[PDB]
This record gives sequence, C-alpha cells and structure tokens, in this order.
Amino acid sequence: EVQLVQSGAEVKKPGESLNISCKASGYSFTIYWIAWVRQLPGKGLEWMGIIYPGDSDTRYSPSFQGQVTISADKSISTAYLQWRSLKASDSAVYYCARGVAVDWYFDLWGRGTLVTVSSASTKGPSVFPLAPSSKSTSGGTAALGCLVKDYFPEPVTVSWNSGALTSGVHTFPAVLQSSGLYSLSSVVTVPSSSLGTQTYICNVNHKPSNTKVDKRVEPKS
Amino acid sequence: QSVLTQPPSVSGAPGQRVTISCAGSSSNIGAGFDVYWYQQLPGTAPKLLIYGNNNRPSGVPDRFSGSKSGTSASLAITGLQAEDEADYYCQSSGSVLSDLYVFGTGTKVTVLGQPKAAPSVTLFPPSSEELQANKATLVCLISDFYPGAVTVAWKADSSPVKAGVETTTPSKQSNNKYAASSYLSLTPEQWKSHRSYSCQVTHEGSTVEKTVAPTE
Repeated sequence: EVQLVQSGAEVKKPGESLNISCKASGYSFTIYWIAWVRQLPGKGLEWMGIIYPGDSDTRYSPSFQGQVTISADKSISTAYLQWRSLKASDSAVYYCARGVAVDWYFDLWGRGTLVTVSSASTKGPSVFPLAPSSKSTSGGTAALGCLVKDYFPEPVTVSWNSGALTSGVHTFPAVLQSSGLYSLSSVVTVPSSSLGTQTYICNVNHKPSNTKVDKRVEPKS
Repeated sequence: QSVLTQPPSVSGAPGQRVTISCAGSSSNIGAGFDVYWYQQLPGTAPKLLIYGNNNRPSGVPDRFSGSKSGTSASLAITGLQAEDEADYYCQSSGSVLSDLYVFGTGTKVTVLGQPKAAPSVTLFPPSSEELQANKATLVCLISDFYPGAVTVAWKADSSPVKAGVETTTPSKQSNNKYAASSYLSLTPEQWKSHRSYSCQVTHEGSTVEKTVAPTE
C-alpha cells in the first residue's frame, strides 16, 4: 500500500546542520513528484519545494530558495530536506507529500517531522512545594503539590510517596516558557485530617540531567 | 506568499451540519483554480478529502461536500460524527511561483460528544522557598472542564497583567475532560509591592476568578 514514512522528531541548536527523510513504499518512486510542506506553530501549511526523483529535478518556493536543499536517493526510495545552518524560526512540523499528475494537489502525505531549534541546554529542575489548600477542593480534602520549574528537555516523571500514593494525583502537562525551558505542577488531593499525621513527598526524576529530587510538602502553619 | 483564510475553530453536536469557510483571493480561487480539502485526524497523516472543488475520493463518506463561489470556498459536513473531530485544510494554487500550492490556515472541528462541564480553578501563591531563590511564580491550575477551550487573564490589584504569563493548551484528562495551567512569573519585589493578584478563567461565557495576596 502507498505510504510515506518520515523520520522522527529532531532537537537542534541554532547554527547546526540537519537532514530529515521521507521513505516511500507501495509505488514507483521515480515517477511522482515529492513536496516538502512546513507548518509553523499556530500557522497553516506552506509549500517549500518539490523534487522529481527520477532525475532529481527540483523546484523551490522563493521563500526557501537557498535556505534548504531538497534531494532524493532513488536506490532507497527516500527524499530529504536539508539545512546547512538552522535557525530558531525553523522550528516547525515538516511534511512529505506526493504530488498528482497535472493537477496541483497531493494524494498522499507523511505524518510530519517535528523539528525544534532552541538554544536551551539540558537542565535539571528546581522543585518547590505547593503547600496544601482546601479552598477549591471538596469537603474534607486538601490539595498539595510540587512545582517543577525550569528544566529541559521533557519529560519529568513525578510520583508521590515513591508510588504508594496514586489516587487523587493530577500531574499537569508542562508549559514551555519563552526562556526555552519547561515547568509543570503535580497536585494530589488528600484528606484534610491526614495533613498532620501523613508525610507527603513528591519524587521528581529527570533522566536527561540525571537529576532526582524527593521534596517534602508540608502545611504552611 | 498567499494563504487561504479559514476559521480557527468550528464545533457542532453529533448529527448536525457544520461548514468551514475558505477565503481566497483574485489570484487563486477567484482566478479559476480548483480547491482541495485535507482532513488531519490528531496524530495522523493528512488525507485527501475533496478534490476539484466538489469531488470525493473513494473512502470519503458522502457526508462531506465542497463548493466554490467567487473568491471563496466551503466544506460542509453533515451527520457530524466523533470521527470528524480533526483539523481541515483547504488548498488551491495561484499564478506566481510562490503560489504553486496555496494552503489554508486550518480549522479545528470539535464534535461536542458530552455535556458542558465547568472548570475547577486552583490558585497557588509563590512558596517561601522560591522567594528565597529570588523568583516568584503564581500557579493557576484549571481542571475538569468540557469542551477543551479556556482563556486565562491575570490581574495585579485590579489592572491586567500580560508580561510574565505562560498558559498551556488544554489537554484531555483520564476522564475525557480537559485540564490546563497558567503561570505568572514575577520578581519577589513585584509580589510584595502589589496588594493582590488574580487568575480569571473564562469558559463558555462564564468566569471563575481566584485571588491571592502576599500578606496571606
């Protein structure tokens, strides 16, 4: 069956080089045009260029002429999109797509390759307690948590009491800040009557920085 | 260069009809070039849905229909089903090289498959420990709402605060409701100089506002 299989997500710093790939199966690779299409965060699609793999004839949109190189390797039915020097504004999802004869549309698409270009360096989190509050929880319960601030890359793992506490846990998806670093919160809802007798520790693990934090969360008192 | 302008979002209940507009120009749709539509289910490759303004490929149900008039085009979905919740892109072409392919800005269709659920809002002040590290983060956590669309506004005393605010896109919880979070980054001095700070969450026309103050 016709399929276009694109390589996985990439994370690069500005000034680095990159090539991403799209492998075609299920049809004669050399007789259909392949296009690359960019989707910037929060924007629509934008065509970048197209290549005819049989003779590697390439056409570029003027915006991207000289910013990228498109190429193809017939032997392995694969097209490539290449940057010599990446910029932060190149962060986007990049799609491969198969053009149709005569008409200007695409009948087959890849899933897209996320490329992230950031000056952010691997960094472990700082963990701060969110002291229990009963103001927005149901009667007889309190919400406490930990703020996991300023780490890169995703993900961090948060457990509570070394995984003994799982009911009532809500670890929120992280926010990406303008600094390039991530922050998230994990909150657990527990009985109010337990705050004086039960210890609550959040266990935060960040493998890329080899950082591990066990933070006690106590009432403010 | 050219783009086709689409509504960012469209929603409807299962079984109803919804339309997606696509605004082009005198150099693409207005000039006689055809319009195509793609459907992109979350996590999946875009799929051809409509070609030649109103033709459907095999595998595309007859619930989808397309049309073109003047400089604009439209996609209509009848008998809206859960499977239709997806991003939809129109596409045409123009006369200049940059416009060999011209795409739409994209429309997210939401299928309202469950009743409205109101958000629970939880607001945490900066921890003393974070203040000792010369930082101050207010945390506004928003949970259990449906549909998954919210806006958050912060206030210092009674005046809006835009700087230092970062807010997540809503994501689905385990119970198929949505969660989101908003963070207001301040200096310790900003935290202590103002009397109060508020997180106001707007959802489907109603608002919930929580306030904290450094003197707590």
